[PDB]
Amino acid sequence: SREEVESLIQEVLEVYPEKARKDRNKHLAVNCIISNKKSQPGLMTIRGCAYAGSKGVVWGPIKDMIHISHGPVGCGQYSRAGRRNYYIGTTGVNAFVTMNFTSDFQEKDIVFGGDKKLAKLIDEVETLFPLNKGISVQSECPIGLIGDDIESVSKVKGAELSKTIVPVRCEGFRGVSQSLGHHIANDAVRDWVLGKRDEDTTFASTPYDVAIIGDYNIGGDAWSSRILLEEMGLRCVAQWSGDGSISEIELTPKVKLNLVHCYRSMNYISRHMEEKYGIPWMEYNFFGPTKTIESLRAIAAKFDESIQKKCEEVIAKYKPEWEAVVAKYRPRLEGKRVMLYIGGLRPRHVIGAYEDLGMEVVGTGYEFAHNDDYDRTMKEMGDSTLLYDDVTGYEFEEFVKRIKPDLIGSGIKEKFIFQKMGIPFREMHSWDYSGPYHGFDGFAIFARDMDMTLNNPCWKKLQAPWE
Amino acid sequence: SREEVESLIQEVLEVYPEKARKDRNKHLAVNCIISNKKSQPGLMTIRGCAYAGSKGVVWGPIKDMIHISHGPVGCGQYSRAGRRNYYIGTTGVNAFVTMNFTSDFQEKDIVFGGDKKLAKLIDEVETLFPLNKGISVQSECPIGLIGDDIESVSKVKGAELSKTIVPVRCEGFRGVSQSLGHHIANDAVRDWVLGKRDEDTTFASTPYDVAIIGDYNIGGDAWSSRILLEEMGLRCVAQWSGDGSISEIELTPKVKLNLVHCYRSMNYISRHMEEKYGIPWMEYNFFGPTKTIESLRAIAAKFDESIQKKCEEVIAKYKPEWEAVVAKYRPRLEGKRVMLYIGGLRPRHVIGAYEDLGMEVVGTGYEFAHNDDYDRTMKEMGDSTLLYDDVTGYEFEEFVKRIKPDLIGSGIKEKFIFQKMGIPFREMHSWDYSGPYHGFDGFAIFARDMDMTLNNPCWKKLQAPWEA
Amino acid sequence: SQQVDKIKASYPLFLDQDYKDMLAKKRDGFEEKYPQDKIDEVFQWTTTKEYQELNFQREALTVNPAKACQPLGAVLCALGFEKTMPYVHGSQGCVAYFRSYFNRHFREPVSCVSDSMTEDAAVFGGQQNMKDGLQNCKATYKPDMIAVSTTCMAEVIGDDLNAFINNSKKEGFIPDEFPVPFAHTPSFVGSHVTGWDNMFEGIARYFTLKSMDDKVVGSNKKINIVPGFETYLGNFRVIKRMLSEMGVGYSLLSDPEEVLDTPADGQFRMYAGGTTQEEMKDAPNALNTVLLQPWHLEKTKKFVEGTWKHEVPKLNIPMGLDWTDEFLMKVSEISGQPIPASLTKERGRLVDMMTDSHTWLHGKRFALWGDPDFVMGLVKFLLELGCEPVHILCHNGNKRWKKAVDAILAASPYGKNATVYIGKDLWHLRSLVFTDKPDFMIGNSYGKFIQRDTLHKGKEFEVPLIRIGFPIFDRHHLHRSTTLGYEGAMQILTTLVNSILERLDEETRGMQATDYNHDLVR
Amino acid sequence: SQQVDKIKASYPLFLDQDYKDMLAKKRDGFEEKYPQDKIDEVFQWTTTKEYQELNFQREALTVNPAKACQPLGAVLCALGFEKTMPYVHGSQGCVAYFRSYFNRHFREPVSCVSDSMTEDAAVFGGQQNMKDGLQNCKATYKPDMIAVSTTCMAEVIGDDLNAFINNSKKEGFIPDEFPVPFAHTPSFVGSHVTGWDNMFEGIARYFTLKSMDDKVVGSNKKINIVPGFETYLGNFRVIKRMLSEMGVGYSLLSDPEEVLDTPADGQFRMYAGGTTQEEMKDAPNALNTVLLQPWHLEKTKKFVEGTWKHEVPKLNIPMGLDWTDEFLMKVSEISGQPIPASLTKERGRLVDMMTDSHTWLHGKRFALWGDPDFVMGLVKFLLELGCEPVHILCHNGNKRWKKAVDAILAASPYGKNATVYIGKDLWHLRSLVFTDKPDFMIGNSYGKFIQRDTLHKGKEFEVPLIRIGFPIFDRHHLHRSTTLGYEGAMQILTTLVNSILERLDEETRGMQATDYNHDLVR
Ligand code: CFM
Ligand code: CFM
Ligand code: CLF
Ligand code: CLF
Ligand SMILES: [Ca+2]
Ligand SMILES: [Ca+2]
Repeated sequence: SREEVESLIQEVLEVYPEKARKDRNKHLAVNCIISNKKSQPGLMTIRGCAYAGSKGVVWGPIKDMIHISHGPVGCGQYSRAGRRNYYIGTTGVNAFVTMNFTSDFQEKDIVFGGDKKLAKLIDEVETLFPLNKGISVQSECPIGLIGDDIESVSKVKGAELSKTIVPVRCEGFRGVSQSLGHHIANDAVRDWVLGKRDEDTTFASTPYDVAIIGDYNIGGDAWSSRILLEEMGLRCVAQWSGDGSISEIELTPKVKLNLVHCYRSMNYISRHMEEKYGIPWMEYNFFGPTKTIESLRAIAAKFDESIQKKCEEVIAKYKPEWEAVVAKYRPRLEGKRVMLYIGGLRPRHVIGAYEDLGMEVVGTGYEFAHNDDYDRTMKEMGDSTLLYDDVTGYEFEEFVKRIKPDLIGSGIKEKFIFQKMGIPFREMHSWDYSGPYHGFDGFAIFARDMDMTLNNPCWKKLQAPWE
Repeated sequence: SREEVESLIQEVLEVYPEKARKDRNKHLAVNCIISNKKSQPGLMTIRGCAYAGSKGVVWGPIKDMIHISHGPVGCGQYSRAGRRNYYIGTTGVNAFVTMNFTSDFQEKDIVFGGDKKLAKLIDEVETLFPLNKGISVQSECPIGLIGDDIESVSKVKGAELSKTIVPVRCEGFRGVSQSLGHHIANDAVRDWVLGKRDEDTTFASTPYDVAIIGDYNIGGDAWSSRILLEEMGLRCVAQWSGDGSISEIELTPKVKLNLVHCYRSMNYISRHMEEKYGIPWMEYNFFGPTKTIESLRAIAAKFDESIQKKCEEVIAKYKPEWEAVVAKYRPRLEGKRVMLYIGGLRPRHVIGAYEDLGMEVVGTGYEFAHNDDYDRTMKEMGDSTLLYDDVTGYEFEEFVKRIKPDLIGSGIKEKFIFQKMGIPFREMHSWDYSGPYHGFDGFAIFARDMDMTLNNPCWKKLQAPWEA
Repeated sequence: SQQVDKIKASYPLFLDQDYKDMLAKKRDGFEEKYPQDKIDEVFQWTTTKEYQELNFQREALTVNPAKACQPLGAVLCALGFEKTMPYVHGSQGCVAYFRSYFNRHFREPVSCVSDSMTEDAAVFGGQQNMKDGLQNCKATYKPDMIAVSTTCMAEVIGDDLNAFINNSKKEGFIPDEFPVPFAHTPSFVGSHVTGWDNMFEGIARYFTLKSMDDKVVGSNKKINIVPGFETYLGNFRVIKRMLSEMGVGYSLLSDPEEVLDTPADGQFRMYAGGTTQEEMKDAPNALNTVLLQPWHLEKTKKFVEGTWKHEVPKLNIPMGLDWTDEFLMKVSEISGQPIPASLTKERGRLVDMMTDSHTWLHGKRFALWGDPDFVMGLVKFLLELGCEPVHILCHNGNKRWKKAVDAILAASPYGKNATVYIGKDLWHLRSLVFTDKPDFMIGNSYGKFIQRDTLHKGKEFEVPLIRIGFPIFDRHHLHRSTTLGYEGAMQILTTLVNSILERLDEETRGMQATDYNHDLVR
Repeated sequence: SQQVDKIKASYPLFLDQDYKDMLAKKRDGFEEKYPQDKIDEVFQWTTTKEYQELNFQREALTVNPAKACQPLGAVLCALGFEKTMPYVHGSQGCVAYFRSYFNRHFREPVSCVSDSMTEDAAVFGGQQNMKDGLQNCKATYKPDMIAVSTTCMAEVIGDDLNAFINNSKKEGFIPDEFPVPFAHTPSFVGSHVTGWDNMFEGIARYFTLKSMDDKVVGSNKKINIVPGFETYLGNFRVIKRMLSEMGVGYSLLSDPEEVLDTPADGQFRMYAGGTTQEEMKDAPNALNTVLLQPWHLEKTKKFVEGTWKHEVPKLNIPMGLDWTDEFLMKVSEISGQPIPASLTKERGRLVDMMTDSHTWLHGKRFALWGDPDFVMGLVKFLLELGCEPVHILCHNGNKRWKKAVDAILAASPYGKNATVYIGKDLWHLRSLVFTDKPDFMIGNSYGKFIQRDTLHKGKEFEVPLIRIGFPIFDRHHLHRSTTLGYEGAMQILTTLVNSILERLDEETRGMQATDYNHDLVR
């Protein structure tokens, strides 16, 4: 530990040209690190772009609006149904999440501009998908470079059709990762959607109205969270973005408390609703029994004796269930070591659920986290564990070779590398087409999934009996 | 040309040892032939056995009875759901046709006999299949050879359980082909089932009661026949074997006329119902519009003026439909030549349907026909066409090489031989999983099928482009 | 009625109102059918564990067997030899059935003759049938060899095949040196696999028993391969393929892959390829003989060891990862050939497929059936995949085989809820998939009727059939597949994960009901 | 709640009553959802001809495309060369997506870098990014060649790739002789296939253009094979396999089959196999160059004809019976090698499968889509099977291609009810499978959503998807399949006939309703 890890870091860095070496050195730390800087060229970052942050994660999930990937065909096609932000709807009729609406830029649009094309496709969207409740235009790289003004088109056509049309300047060259796309996306909700019902007073509020902020319902994750808060007597008026509707977001100014799960993507709009509407916000964690209990009790303390009593009833009901899960799976995973690399929340947030099954996270890191995320990580990780920010493919392979974790949890571009190396791998973005992993019902699925993969018979067979 | 076919026959026969040669010469003719004799050893007959004739074709189809293949495991298993004798029922609870019930003889049964085992499995059939309405035991080869008495087991268990148990001694060594199995099966129906309601006067007969005798409902064939007869105003009280129930068999004594489609398999019981119950029977043919029309008018003439009016209404109703079928398909098949080889009816009975699409049957023959079937064939075939009784594999391949037919219609053991030789082939037993081919709705399918196969794009691709 | 531009075949023609009415009327007037409410009552009773206990108490009745009879096996063994005519001494009905059974599975010509013994031959024996039969077959079909097996008629009346063939030779019906191997194959003993074994051992004796004096084990430097009753062309193909990759000299004894896959090029080839008589005569000179399907090659093993003195390796069927590894390593030990880089990669690629697909396969429950060797290999591969072989049925298995599979099951956490059934049939299996419902069945086409019955109880009780086995009659060309080696394991893995994923897609295809989980990416 | 012994994933957990009620309350309290009756009304309107007319009048909006963008293809082309790194000069989000898109289809590592051009490079150009990019990639991942393409950012700001690579070498960031081929791949022109072509022609110019005086056409006696954008490993493998059976010397230029199928043996291999730089430099000396996918290899044809002076044979993609024959015969002509007995057999075995399966394939109607060359090959083979390719859609197709396929359709009675659509997409095709319902769709996984929509109108209107194309993400390992040659033709025919038979069994599984037609033998 400590000394060995710093030896590992300097050894791995010795392959870089010095500019790369001096930068990367600042982004690898033993639990001290800088974050949210640009990626060094040619080093195979795992990062995505601002469009992924805006279209892929904040806006894409809003189910009754249509989201136009404006620009060429690639980005909307590669992002089509790649993220499992679940929803209830009749797709193509009143819900549209898994579809790919695009302006498919050809060269005439790069030359003349795509603004007249946007206006004519907004009309085509209205005739062909009448039940849509709003449109957003997600800008891909060419839109800003080319000098288009999607704002003008959105205001003019919005007015003409009495429709919410949100311009989103999330062109992939902005920022340094998916992170600025969250910020651009939060500011687009603020400026074009969130204030629509400010002078409207017909929503009958109750003292227990809440909204889940920053849960994109991967595999139903927000549904497994919502049921617990409402069993505790709260009313969730909104779900921000996973299975979200536009009226839920417009109704969010009316709630009593904003419950932030993903701090990185949604802290901007939460800060705004506290300033303008006086609504308080609090961060929580529904990964694994320990954290869910901690969170249910902290949320309940913000209300009164009845919500606090129902909180204990909920904890008591689920207690036999999560205890049966740890009794079955913890003896099977006790003392196993995990290395993680994910985006901007889950690197620190799933650690408590890993510990509930007796596992130890020996290394974690984020693609696009900022320093306040790493401050929060500090606490959750043990001393002498490895931290890496915007890890390169090379560094991640080298760190794995030296540390030899029993399980690696990261994304699809990392999966097949480590499986060929014989390390059990679980996808901690898409949940490997399994889940939910939130709440108590998700803990049960998390636990059997870590077990099925870490203890799978296929791992014992990687070397031929002759070599 | 007569002489050409005749020299073709001597030529092909040169290969045989004299015993075989002299016998086979008697079975090949230009139309004068003999039939229903022993198959010559080692010459690769297409024929089956007496169990195939009894279990496989007459009894197997009866849907609410359970049929036991009594003997070793082969026969019941190879015949399990091979023939497409369609039925409406809930299989395994009140209907049992596609299931294989067997006594799976092991050596202890060959040595000690299988009669106690039969008795114990009739009890097991009764516990596990309570809604069955009768049981038949279809003997396989060893039952007779080891001296078992399946009649005593059936009579004693039948009486004990108040249920019809029919012993059938259709052991495959009996006879020379599936044919004797038809006869054995017809006599077991006569002796153990048909007379059950002879003292029963409660069935309300009408002047128009009829029964379809010898239609096994291959691909629905009997359903496509029945609908026309009932549109003509007749009441079909029974369907013998295809989708047939045991009470319909028992009610056949009450009909006014028996309509025989398959003469070979069912002429025996038809003769019996005439001698014992005075019921007349007639042969008919529902293959192609010409024969269905001819048949509908012949059947109707045995009744009165209202049924004859209804016959002409039915004929006028379907006239645009079959005319549409020939307008589309006859130009596509005109003048094409067909060689056939099937069992004991369809060799002569489908010829008119081929002629309604302007095709020419240049060769036909039967696996197990008798000389009265050949007498009937004489009239249906052309002048100088080839007739073959119990054709050997060798003879059939040799005849096709010289005659070069455009289409061959025969069974599954012949199908893949001729397809490799580049001749279009249609299965004329299982209808190549298509059908019905009976009646006017069947002609539409028959026509579509001959066309899709004779004019299929694959036949022009047998020679590799660099092989010329 | 038919509309000429859209002709309806039986389905959907008989759903037309006039036919529905006509059939309702047939039922009601003449069928005296049980009322539907009674039919449903009895159907539900046949799905219960109470029904199951009485079903498993059967001792005399067999219902829907999962085996066929001895001469079927013997014909397939005989078809594997160069220009050989399978000839079954006994009654002709049997041959028509054996030919149709294989015609339907391979969709190919299946040439086999009978010598047509009739009633009179029961009273007097079938000698004359043997004499003229052999003579006629030789002259008409020009076989280089005629291989004789028997039907139960001939077995019960006790015909001495040896004496009959010898008398045919003495009286000049067939030439004295023309090869006529024989094997008695009573259908009332064992099953089709026993007939293949009996025929193979009979052909082996014919060519080697009297010639052993000049044979030295190892002098031809080849390994003999005996395939057993095998109905996938890809299995013969892959064994030959891997041995050639390794540079291993081999001799496949009984090889039907060319006669069961001739080109449709304008002519019918009655015979094609096959093991030559010269290879069977030279087979004692091999280094050793490997039996690919040992549990139905008992008689053969005793002859290869007792007369050819080969110490037949104790190898399981080369199915799955571990048993293909063992097979290749034993072949390397015997031939002294290294396992080549190509095969080590093929192995790693299978292991890579298992790592990709493991989350969907883990814990999936299967009911399965088939012959002894195929079944244990499938059980073994399912355990390696982390699946549970809950109902293992082998109608023609024996007590020692069951002991072997129970040992295999005991060795894995995934064998804990599995039970091996021998002597049981598909109506026994029907009850087991109702009372202890698996996720899928892996079997032959008779399994379709069990899927039909489970769907009738309800869609949530339906168990889908995954067709792997013999006979497969309702799908085309699956007989070209492979179940052996890494190749066969790769194909089975792909069919299993994809059958699971198609069933999940079906279950999540409902709009606004279950399609939240209808994922583009799985 | 969960039962710990039977853990439920999202399907079926959210079907539990408490979840069902929670979702109903969410909807009713806060979603302001349209009434179900109005939803049904609009769904039925989207299935009609009126809706279709409106849908086909779209000029600006594309919905559910059936193509990707240029640098995706360039990356696949680059991956086919020995130890090379695909490098896309532009912004990084693109590379993340390209990598995931292929990881999901091959279930394999896809290595590719970006040089991360940001905001300020839009004002000042991406030169420094190219310099440090190349240098860092070279030292960190140690490729023997870096193959550069571009994202639309870098295209719109007009970065001169050529000057930038030359200046990277000039400043000493990468060795002067280090191979750095490039291609401008604008995501706003053409599609992914154009990117493949542009990248290949760039690599070909790099190793060849300034070396031509040394070359004699024919001197190495080989034939060059350019695969095009290919995503089935079996297609690369069958071309090499048949050319080796013929004894033909060849060079497959861009060969990714090793990097896209490495063994899981304890180590990750970033590079494996691929076309060597030496094969690329020697490629002018070949007898001729055959383009397997000519309709998206136009720029490459112009370069191999113009500079290498090869008389590129006018051949269609080797799909189906006729075009595999013509391919083999042309290869025989060019190389003087006779077509061997093995391929003549294999051809006849395909023709034999067509004769056994024709009654089930005849007149079957399909809607299909994919890349230009794949689509026309499938159209051709469908006509050869007697099937009707009723709706042929190629989003990235062009006018001349459409003409070729319409002429192919006109030369067949089975092309009479067929229309070719270019520039149209899957929402356009959704309408066509409702208004002129086919029996099946042949396409990629996005087609699963069209099948979902047809089932929602009713089971009688469901059009089943047969997955053949790119990307297939919801089934495992189908990328190992073959669609080219007799081998691929045999796989397509088996998948088509069996999809038809599985749908017939599904439709006839109803006990006492449709199961009169549930045949054991088909
Ligand atoms: S990589 Fe979450 S900040 Fe964002 S897509 Fe995954 S660790 Fe994202 S928790 Fe969320 S749902 Fe995510 S898993 Fe914050 S939304 S840009 Mo990739
Ligand atoms: S071979 Fe019919 S006398 Fe009998 S099974 Fe076919 S030509 Fe039979 S018409 Fe019939 S339903 Fe038949 S087709 Fe008489 S029943 S023993 Mo094989
Ligand atoms: S960084 Fe991000 S994903 Fe890249 S473009 Fe920019 S917003 Fe989009 Fe879409 S089309 Fe293709 S993938 Fe690009 S090159 Fe032009
Ligand atoms: S001619 Fe006919 S079919 Fe043959 S036996 Fe005899 S009644 Fe039967 Fe069943 S089991 Fe097998 S196939 Fe025979 S050899 Fe013993
Ligand atoms: Ca065939
Ligand atoms: Ca893989």
